[PDB]
Amino acid sequence: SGFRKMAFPSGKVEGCMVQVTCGTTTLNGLWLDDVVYCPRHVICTSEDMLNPNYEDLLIRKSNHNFLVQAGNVQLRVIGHSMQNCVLKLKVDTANPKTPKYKFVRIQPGQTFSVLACYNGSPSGVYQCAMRPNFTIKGSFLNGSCGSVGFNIDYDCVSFCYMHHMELPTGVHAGTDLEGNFYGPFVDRQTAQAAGTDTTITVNVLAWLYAAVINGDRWFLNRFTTTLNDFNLVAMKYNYEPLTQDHVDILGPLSAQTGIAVLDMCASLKELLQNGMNGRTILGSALLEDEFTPFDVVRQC
Amino acid sequence: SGFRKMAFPSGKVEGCMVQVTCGTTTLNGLWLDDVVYCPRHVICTSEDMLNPNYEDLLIRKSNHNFLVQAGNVQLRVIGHSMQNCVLKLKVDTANPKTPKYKFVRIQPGQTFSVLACYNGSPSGVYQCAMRPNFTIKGSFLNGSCGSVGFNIDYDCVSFCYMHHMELPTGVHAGTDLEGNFYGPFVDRQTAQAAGTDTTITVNVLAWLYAAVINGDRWFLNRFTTTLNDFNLVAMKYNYEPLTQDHVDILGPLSAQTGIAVLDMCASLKELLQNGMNGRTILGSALLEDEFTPFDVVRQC
Repeated sequence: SGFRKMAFPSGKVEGCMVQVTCGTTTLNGLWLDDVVYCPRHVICTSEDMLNPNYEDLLIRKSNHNFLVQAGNVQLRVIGHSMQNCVLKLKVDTANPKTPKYKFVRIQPGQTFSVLACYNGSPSGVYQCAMRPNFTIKGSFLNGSCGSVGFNIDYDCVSFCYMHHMELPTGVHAGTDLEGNFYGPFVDRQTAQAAGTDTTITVNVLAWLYAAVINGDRWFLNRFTTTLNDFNLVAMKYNYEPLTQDHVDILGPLSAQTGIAVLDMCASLKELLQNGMNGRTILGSALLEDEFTPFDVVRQC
Repeated sequence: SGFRKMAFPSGKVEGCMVQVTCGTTTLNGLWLDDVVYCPRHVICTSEDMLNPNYEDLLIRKSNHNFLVQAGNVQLRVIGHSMQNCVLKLKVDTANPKTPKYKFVRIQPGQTFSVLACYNGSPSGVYQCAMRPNFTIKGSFLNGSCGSVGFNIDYDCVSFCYMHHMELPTGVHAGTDLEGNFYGPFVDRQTAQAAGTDTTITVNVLAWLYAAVINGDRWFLNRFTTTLNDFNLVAMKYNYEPLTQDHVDILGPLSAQTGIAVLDMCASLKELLQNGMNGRTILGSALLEDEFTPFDVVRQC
């Protein structure tokens, strides 16, 4: 038993991490088949970042201006193109370590594993959730841009996130692997507002289910509530609204734990209205929301 | 920036995870060169676990009683031996994916990454700390025994933990890779007392340094204290004592943050005596102790 924030094993993505250098700027890229994907602002100097015109800047770049290194081995760039906010570098060799993969755009509230990298070599891995305001609370120093996020289904890596920037507020922003940013953000150094970071309610409920399964039960009450009554209280406390879809998703936890979802919803209300009073659930003094119901089920 | 609980990339250990079956019992083993390491209680039935005599039980086992599978490929067992609480299975092929490795016994308070596995296939990875009472608070379902813990230094995997059991209290226990258990525990199904789980003080201080570096500063006071005066308060709150060794280790964080260790010690006193009052540090309502000062430095 036990319950841990767990990332997917990173070996399959590790074999895709390379170093991309363009001028004085080095970030990471994703080498899948014969294409390297990296943040387009690899072509930016620090002063370009204030207001870059990527098409004008990219015209000044040639294939030979792009140094791509996979470990110590140098790939020959034979094409370059801009997919929205991502550069696609055609290289001369297909990655023999290309895993089976797909590119996916995940929804707010979904979780993924990040392989944080520097100079194309993997440094660490951790599990993160896509905030409702389309930011992530990651750990990214200079040079980590282009590190990717992914989920794994059996033998397939689903790439869902590539990192591009830290907003002046300290939160992190990026794109899917076709380069469309999550949220209204762009790869330019300007003040950029992140939304109210509301709480992912469905994830909180799943974690309570995880807690009940792991024997933390003190927060169970015998109350119930309705879905609309609960959601009225949820908004005041900056929680995302709960939908029937979410109730549907929690069914297996509802069925496995013998605790009806609306009973579980009622317990959360009491935690919201009364705080935890310094008690803990699964070793945390806060309601945890970076576990999806799938995360809980997989681990359980 | 940002600060996350981060595990080491798991790819190098992933390539070592195999399935070991003995009778009706299946756990994981570590295939390094031509030796597979696994928990010796793979040879136990459920009823043996109550009071196993491993030498008498192992005499009844032959090399052919041990099925070892690396993915779909079957290894030929050509020798078996018991290193304390670990079985060493000599197999007929050296793992071509054996990374550079060493076996190390870590100290209480040190952290490591766990690659949780089932049927020899990696499931997830998370960062854990060795509790002062030589347990870990992991996430281990049935079949995860033999999953290993490790740190990485450049290209070398330091194996420090192999999982053997969950104590009736829900915490987890295991061995170094020569099979000597951490703590007074044995691989038998009996009530086994874990110690008072005291808090790893040096780790708490490092995380505060991580917090100050990441801009969480509200907990800084302008007080100082002495080392003995601080430790008097620490014991009452079930914190491990702070040594000069630990002060020495925190030097770089003290030097990087401009906050003297004893000033940082004084701040912790105030958090201990006053609680956090519902405020947060690095998004946590509790003092976090599963980051060593090295963990902080690496990430920073």
